[PDB]
Amino acid sequence: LYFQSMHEKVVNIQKDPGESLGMTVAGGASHREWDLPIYVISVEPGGVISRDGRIKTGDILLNVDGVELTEVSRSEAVALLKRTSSSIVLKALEVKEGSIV
Amino acid sequence: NLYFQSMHEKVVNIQKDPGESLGMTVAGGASHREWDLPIYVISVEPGGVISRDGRIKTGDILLNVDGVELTEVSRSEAVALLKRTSSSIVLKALEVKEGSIV
Ligand code: NA
Repeated sequence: LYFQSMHEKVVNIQKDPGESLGMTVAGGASHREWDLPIYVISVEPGGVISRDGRIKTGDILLNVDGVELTEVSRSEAVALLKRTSSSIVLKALEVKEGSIV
Repeated sequence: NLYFQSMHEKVVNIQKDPGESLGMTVAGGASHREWDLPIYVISVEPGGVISRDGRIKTGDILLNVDGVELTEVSRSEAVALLKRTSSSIVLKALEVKEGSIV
């Protein structure tokens, strides 16, 4: 039996403008062999993302402020995440379960 | 000021008992909307084969098992390759070493 469970979240975060999100992201479509997701690879303890609690290391970022991240470059995705703003809407994916091997 | 990232491949030859599992859990190998999730390591069982070996980590994307490129086979075939009864398994994985802080 193959199990897998997905939870796609809409995460509304209010912050100070010029406050960073406090997470580290990697992935995207920059390289020849891959169109990878944008992964959250670290979260800074006590930062915006950390205090919010909904997005954690291992989650995938799907959409930032209405823009689906498949439609823009990794550079542009980072640009969207870095936009000066006091609120940001992120859609993220949390994957659970899997096949034990 | 810099928003650099880096990812690196690694080849891991593991010797094990034919009766023992790898001691990890894999997910992905399926699409979500317009996203194709690669097969990756979602969990590692403390003290199992993969844990004791120490080279493959949670989050590693699995590229190739025993010569078979996983993008070229079904998800279930990927899982079957990993579960093969054998005393040695060769894995090629892709690890994100560095990302962009936002
Ligand atoms: Na690409």
